[PDB]
Amino acid sequence: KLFPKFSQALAQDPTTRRIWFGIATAHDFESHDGMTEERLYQKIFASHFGQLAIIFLWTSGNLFHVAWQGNFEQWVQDPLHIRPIAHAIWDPHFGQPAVEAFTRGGASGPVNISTSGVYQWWYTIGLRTNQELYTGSIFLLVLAALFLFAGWLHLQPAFQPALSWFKNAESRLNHHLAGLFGVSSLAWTGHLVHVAIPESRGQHVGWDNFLTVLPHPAGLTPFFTGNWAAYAENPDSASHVFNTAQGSGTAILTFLGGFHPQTQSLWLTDMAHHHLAIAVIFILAGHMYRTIFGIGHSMREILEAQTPPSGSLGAGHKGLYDTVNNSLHFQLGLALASVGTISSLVAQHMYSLPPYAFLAQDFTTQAALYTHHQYIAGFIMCGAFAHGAIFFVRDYDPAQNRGNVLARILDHKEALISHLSWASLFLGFHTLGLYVHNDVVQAFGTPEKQILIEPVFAQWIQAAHGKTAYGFDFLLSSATSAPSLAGQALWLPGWLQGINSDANSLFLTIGPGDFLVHHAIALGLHTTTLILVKGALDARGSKLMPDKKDFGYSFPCDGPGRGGTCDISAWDAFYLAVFWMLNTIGWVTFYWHWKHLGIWQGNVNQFNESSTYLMGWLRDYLWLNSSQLINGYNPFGMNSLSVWAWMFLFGHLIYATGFMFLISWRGYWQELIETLAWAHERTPLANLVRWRDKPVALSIVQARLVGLTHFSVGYVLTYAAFLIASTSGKF
Amino acid sequence: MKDFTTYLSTAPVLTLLSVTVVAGLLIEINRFFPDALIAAF
Amino acid sequence: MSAQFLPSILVPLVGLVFPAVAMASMFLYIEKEEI
Amino acid sequence: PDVGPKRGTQVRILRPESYWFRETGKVVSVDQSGIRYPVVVRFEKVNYAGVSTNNYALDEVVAA
Amino acid sequence: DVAGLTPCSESKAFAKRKKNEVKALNKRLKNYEADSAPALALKATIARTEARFDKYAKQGLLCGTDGLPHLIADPGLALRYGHAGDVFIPTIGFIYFAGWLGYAGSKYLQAVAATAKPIEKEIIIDVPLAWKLLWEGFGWPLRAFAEYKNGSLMEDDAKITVSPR
Amino acid sequence: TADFLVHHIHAFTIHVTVLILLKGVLYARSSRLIPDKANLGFRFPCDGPGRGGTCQVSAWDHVFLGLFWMYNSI
Amino acid sequence: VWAFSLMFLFSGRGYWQELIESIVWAHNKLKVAPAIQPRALSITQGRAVGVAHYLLGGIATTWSFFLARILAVG
Amino acid sequence: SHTVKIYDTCIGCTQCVRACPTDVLEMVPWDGCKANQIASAPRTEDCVGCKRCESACPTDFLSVRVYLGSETTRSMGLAY
Amino acid sequence: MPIADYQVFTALFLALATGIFAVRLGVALYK
Amino acid sequence: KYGEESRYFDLKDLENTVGSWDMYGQEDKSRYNGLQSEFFERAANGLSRREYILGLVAIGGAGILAWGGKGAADVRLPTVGPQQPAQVGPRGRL
Ligand code: CLA
Ligand code: CLA
Ligand code: CLA
Ligand code: CLA
Ligand code: CLA
Ligand code: CLA
Ligand SMILES: CC1=C(/C=C/C(C)=C/C=CC(/C)=C/C=C/C=C(C)/C=C/C=C(C)/C=C/C2=C(C)CCCC2(C)C)C(C)(C)CCC1
Ligand code: SF4
Ligand code: SF4
Ligand code: SF4
Repeated sequence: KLFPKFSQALAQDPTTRRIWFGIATAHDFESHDGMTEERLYQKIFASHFGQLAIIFLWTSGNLFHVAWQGNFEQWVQDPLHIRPIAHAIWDPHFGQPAVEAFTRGGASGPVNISTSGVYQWWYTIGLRTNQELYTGSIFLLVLAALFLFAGWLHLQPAFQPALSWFKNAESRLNHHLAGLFGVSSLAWTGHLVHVAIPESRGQHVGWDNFLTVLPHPAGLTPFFTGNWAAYAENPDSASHVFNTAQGSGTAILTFLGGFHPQTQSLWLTDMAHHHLAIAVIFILAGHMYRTIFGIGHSMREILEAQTPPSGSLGAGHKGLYDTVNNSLHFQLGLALASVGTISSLVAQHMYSLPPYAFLAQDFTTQAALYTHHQYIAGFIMCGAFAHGAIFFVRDYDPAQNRGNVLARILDHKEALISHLSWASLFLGFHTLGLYVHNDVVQAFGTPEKQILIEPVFAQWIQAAHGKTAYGFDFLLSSATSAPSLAGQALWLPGWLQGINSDANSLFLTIGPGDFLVHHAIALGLHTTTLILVKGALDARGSKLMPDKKDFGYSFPCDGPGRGGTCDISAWDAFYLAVFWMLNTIGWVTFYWHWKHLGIWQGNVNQFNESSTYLMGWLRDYLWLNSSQLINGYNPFGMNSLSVWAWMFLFGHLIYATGFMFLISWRGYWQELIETLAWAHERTPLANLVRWRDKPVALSIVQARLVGLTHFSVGYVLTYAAFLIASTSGKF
Repeated sequence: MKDFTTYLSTAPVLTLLSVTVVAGLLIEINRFFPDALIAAF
Repeated sequence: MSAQFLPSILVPLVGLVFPAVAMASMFLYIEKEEI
Repeated sequence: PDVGPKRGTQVRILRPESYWFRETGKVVSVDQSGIRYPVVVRFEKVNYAGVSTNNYALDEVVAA
Repeated sequence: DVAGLTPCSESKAFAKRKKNEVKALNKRLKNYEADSAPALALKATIARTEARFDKYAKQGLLCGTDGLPHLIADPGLALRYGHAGDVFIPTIGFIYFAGWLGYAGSKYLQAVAATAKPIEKEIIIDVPLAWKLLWEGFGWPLRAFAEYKNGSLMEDDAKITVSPR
Repeated sequence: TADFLVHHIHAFTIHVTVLILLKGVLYARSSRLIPDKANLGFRFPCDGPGRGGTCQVSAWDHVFLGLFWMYNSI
Repeated sequence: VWAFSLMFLFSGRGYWQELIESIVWAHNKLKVAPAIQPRALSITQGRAVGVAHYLLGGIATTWSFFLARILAVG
Repeated sequence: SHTVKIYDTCIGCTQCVRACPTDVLEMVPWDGCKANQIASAPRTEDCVGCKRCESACPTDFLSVRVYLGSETTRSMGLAY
Repeated sequence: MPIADYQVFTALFLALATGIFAVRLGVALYK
Repeated sequence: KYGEESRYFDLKDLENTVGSWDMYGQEDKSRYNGLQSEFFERAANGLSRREYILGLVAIGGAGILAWGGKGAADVRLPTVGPQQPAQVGPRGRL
């Protein structure tokens, strides 16, 4: 009974809880016995190395499985008539019909059809054979081993970095902006110019011959002479065929804009040019902060100088540099917020602007990627706000931030929470009212009485980008406008050709249904933010619990006194916000999937007419697209969709199981377990066997965590199964 | 009589009577002026 | 796929041998009294 | 003579801990002994525990 | 035309929708007598449907590709193209009535707050006072603006209780 | 076979509902966790977060859970 | 309604009490705070509301489904 | 083993002592209140964490606070 | 040109070495 | 316990006041035949050590791998058997 090596108090627990809490608090290094700041930072650094090695191993495994049991080589020849293979299937429980049903893409046996889009990405970056994939997997394997050795090395006393080294924010930002971001982008540009671009033109360029192949006919001379325009002489023709030399070109840094007519994706030359410009800008930005060369900036002085007069912002940003550098939770919250927003941006840009060849034609992959990134973004956003609350309850110092932006924003937290609640109430009241009004008028057979508000603002913005479907004739919609003439011979031709076409997702047509669903999304975001912000601002204390900060970030409650204090900690606020985040992401993914489902089948009228009322959402989307999924296996037989049907029921079961931990609380189970213990201690033969840990019911916080985990797992599994089965059984 | 009028002035009685009056007024407005999608003045 | 026999050996090793060994070791370690 | 405000005088609470922080109450009585919180203040706003009276120090109340 | 929308008067889908609804009603009517109660009810429904469609087409509403009326929620855009009665005028009407009810409630609460027993006045409403305040709430815009410019419509932040941060 | 399966499902649900209601009735007065549960009354939220947690320990809470199980069974 | 019940079944009284505190501050800022101090529903009342809404929603859903199906094919 | 603390805001009403179900608090002489007595927690090892003492404290804020910490066989209320 | 059996064996051996490095890092982190 | 009357507590016999009874245990060394007992204790001679008994369990682990690489194919498991034709898919795919 001493497993929690990091917690002596937990080791003394004689119940099973000791094991439970021994695993849920293993990564909270700040709360471990005999923990200092230097050891904390060093442990985090080594953990980062381990995580990097894990990521490298995961990528290497994906590459190895695609090169060993996939059909990448066959898919290259026919990227539109062959389903990518993820990996093989070796399940002893499979029956003969199951083994025969899972054999698809010309495989020797049962396999899994890929849905992550790695085939399109690897095909777009220049990979063509299985040997290249195997080489990449081996290289990533060696890289992972190298990172593991680095993590072990930096844990030794001779290579242990000091705490001050971790606080050197200027040096770290300089190296990350100029090297981690700029140099990496420049190297990617080099790869695209040397491999991706030549490979897309039917010319193979590998390690064995990249030194004898010219990326451009006029090698390096125009670059050093300044005649950079010579690198965009003749781009790929509009009738170019990917992976071949018909209608090719010699340019390597173009800016046509739009999509490739055959692959329906962005031009490789455009992406190379983008990465080159990004690398230059990032390197320049990296040469900003002061290190040891007498030049640069001091973030502390910049923050102390950002104090507007008249005292509108109080002391301004005085002491913020130390508030961010000293607190790890503040940095983690900022990083999580930024990463989540970038994940959402990635999801929103990969479907409207496909970057990989033959990716827009893969309806299953596009939907899966969008949903995956949106769910990841939601979880990361919840984590960002949770860590912000942790910062307020564990690293915030009122004396060090007296009068700055933090103290002032905390001084009027009531106004913030009140306005968030008002916005949420308004959005909910009106969105639900309009939807119910439309449902009632639809039921009574009077669709003409529907309240269909035209999204004139979004349509106006779309017209500003070149869409002429709304008759606005604004900026890019007018050929004689200044912005239209400025880029007339640059990127506007392709951009307009792609935005005015209904065959792609570049700014889709919107109507009243989009208006209502967008307001529903605004509702979800506002309520989730309200819960998270209320929990972070009230983490230190409220009127019901003035000394909440003395009890930590997470605790069961404060007893039934003072009327009751159930779910009063900041952890509980994050817990309640996870449900809202799941609901918001569900609404977003439902909207995206239904709109694209109607677009792929050439029937936008279905969504344009059935999305204005909830019955259309439940009947024309959920019930209509669930026929093939629930038919994966039936008393007549089974097909390749049986795995998705089983996963569908599996998710439903996990979700319902979580409902138990969510509704039932600790009290009933404690008495039940006591009765069970009495039964075991009085049953003959079984008396010879004793328990090492006293069985007890799950903790209140532990129960909430288990219920939330079950709810989230069931939610994700159910939607993933439905999404893949619905978009895969049709296309 | 005073106690009866005081009981009629309680929150539940007044709430139900007010809701009934508002609902009746709205129902008659829709009965005499039906299908009012916009404010056509 | 090359070496078709490998999955038939690796799948039971990762799903039957490795989990049993890991669970036994973890159970023996979380109840050692003196680690 | 007597320390603190006289009985029946409106005072404002200065203790952020108190449920009636920044709120006014009536001084019921003031103890004339070396007591940490001798000012008894009654309120018309019951707290979460249903209490309407509390004890405060001489520096935790402001007249009017 | 505002955002590629066609007026319901010249919309073919709108006319087809009206024709289909009337056709369904007549099909249901064919299974009854000529002067029976169900026949009269169905005829009344048909008349109401025709009147509704005619009014929507005459009011100048905009119809989309689906043939259903669409509302323009944007000042200027709705004012210059004659669609102010879609959201603008209803917004003004709502704001007025909502402010009327809110101001009446605020005045009643502030008036009974000075009574020796306000909680009872809250559970047992004063009908005459509530009626007078409801009538006075019709001039809520003027009263609210006067109170705002007077400074009596707000409470000092130093007099409102707040959490211990 | 389907009738056999559904009948056993019915028996299982009825048994669980009976277990919840009977447990609440039998432990409404006292229990090993709370020896003076009768003093707290019949309808109380809990007995604080001590002893790991006493949430929904009263008889009223047992009825509250029995309602859900009865709904499932019916 | 059924889904609505979940709000009252997975939540606690402390969160709603603090949210009500902020809303009360907003009301006090405009001199429209009521004397009958708004308080969050008690733990027992929260459970009762959640169970009542859960059963009402589920039973009404089954009622509508059963009646529509039997009246359309019966 | 929870942490029970008593603050000088106590008025010596002895309600928390009477509400304790495991006899953890007691009244000792004091001179900071009119009652001339303060509450104390000499037997915190027997505290279960029911927080009944806090529900009985009439001072605002509470004069007696319980901070749940390491769980033991007694604090968990286990009879087996 | 599908990958041969020897390539799979070499990859598995390299993975074994990587796993050894990983377990060493884990042991160092435990300390 | 000295329960000669109504006293169920005794410090001098605290062992009996806590219910520490075997209830069903009975010591008896006359039962298993000597010839059969010797055979079994002889068969399980060195198998009484943790390392050695775990070795027997390790054999089961080898049998698991042996089944996958040989036993599964000998029982004609569907996963180790062959496959017949295939399908095209929803649209013009594979
Ligand atoms: C040029 C010098 C240099 C470089 C290259 C790095 C590089 C790195 N450092 Mg380091 N560091 C440096 C100098 C440098 N550092 C100095 C001087 C100091 C002392 C002041 C530090 C102190 C330091 C600390 C304390 C830590 C690091 C860490 C890291 C790693 C960051 C985590 C990661 O791998 O994500 C990779 C990040 C990127 C690739 C850039 C992100 C770009 C965006 C967000 C992604 C989107 C781009 C694109 C769209 C993706 C498409 C790809 C898709 C097709 C798959 C990373 C490899 C962390 C670590 O993990 O430890 C191992 C860490 O803890 N550094
Ligand atoms: C860079 C990302 C990152 C990092 C470094 C951290 C780091 C940390 N977090 Mg944090 N967090 C993050 C993101 C991150 N978080 C995100 C995205 C969320 C939103 C979900 C959260 C929400 C969160 C909360 C609420 C809390 C922390 C806490 C902590 C601290 C302790 C964590 C711990 O105890 O480990 C323990 C690790 C675990 C217990 C693993 C959890 C088990 C998972 C959830 C179950 C997964 C099951 C699996 C999916 C099932 C598969 C299905 C299949 C079987 C069918 C720690 C410093 C805690 C803290 O700060 O203490 C005060 C705390 O309470 N985090
Ligand atoms: C379908 C289920 C459901 C519904 C409808 C809601 C609704 C709401 N939640 Mg909630 N929530 C839910 C599930 C749900 N939640 C779940 C499962 C969880 C996890 C436990 C949460 C956790 C949660 C938190 C933590 C918070 C909310 C908040 C809110 C409110 C946000 C304000 C708003 O949107 O205005 C719109 C209002 C509505 C949509 C309610 C409908 C209005 C009704 C229908 C009108 C009444 C008409 C009629 C007279 C009905 C009476 C009939 C009767 C007399 C017989 C809102 C009332 C936040 C809040 O309180 O905001 C301030 C808040 O902080 N929720
Ligand atoms: C015709 C059907 C209809 C119905 C049934 C409702 C019903 C409702 N509306 Mg609504 N509304 C409608 C049409 C409708 N509205 C239209 C056509 C518009 C124009 C777009 C609005 C704009 C609107 C707004 C801006 C708000 C509502 C709000 C509300 C809710 C409370 C309203 C109220 O007066 O409470 C009782 C009254 C009070 C408690 C005090 C008075 C509060 C009012 C709203 C303030 C008016 C004066 C103020 C200075 C106006 C400035 C607002 C500012 C944002 C510019 C309620 C459920 C409110 C809400 O959503 O709650 C969060 C809200 O603020 N509605
Ligand atoms: C679908 C969700 C779900 C599930 C699966 C359960 C399951 C269970 N509940 Mg429960 N309950 C739920 C929802 C759920 N509940 C909700 C929402 C509430 C709130 C009202 C409650 C409230 C509640 C109460 C109050 C009680 C229960 C009780 C029980 C247990 C009864 C014993 C039994 O059924 O035997 C067997 C278990 C099952 C049939 C569950 C499925 C297990 C499968 C069939 C076995 C699979 C084996 C596994 C896959 C192999 C291992 C694989 C490896 C990877 C681990 C049982 C485990 C009662 C109890 O404690 O037991 C007496 C009890 O009193 N529940
Ligand atoms: C994280 C990446 C990853 C993942 C998720 C998988 C997943 C899978 N592999 Mg695979 N593998 C990987 C990497 C990965 N592999 C790498 C890099 C190699 C090159 C050596 C291989 C070589 C390989 C072979 C030869 C075979 C599989 C097979 C399989 C399947 C059955 C698992 C098994 O028993 O084989 C065992 C897997 C190994 C012996 C090597 C995997 C070692 C990885 C890198 C460990 C990663 C641990 C992770 C980072 C830490 C997470 C913590 C977790 C352990 C709790 C399964 C779907 C079998 C199959 O094809 O099924 C039909 C099969 O025979 N893999
Ligand atoms: C609580 C807390 C925390 C956390 C927080 C968070 C989580 C935040 C966030 C947030 C977010 C999540 C945000 C976002 C954002 C965004 C923005 C701010 C933007 C913008 C804009 C602009 C400026 C743009 C412009 C443009 C361009 C550029 C071009 C095109 C057009 C347009 C207009 C689009 C911390 C720790 C820190 C502190 C303490 C506590
Ligand atoms: S019901 Fe549970 S969470 Fe709520 S106050 Fe009681 S012990 Fe705490
Ligand atoms: S929490 Fe319970 S056991 Fe502990 S001191 Fe308070 S009343 Fe006594
Ligand atoms: S209940 Fe509070 S005031 Fe009364 S004796 Fe205990 S600590 Fe002091």
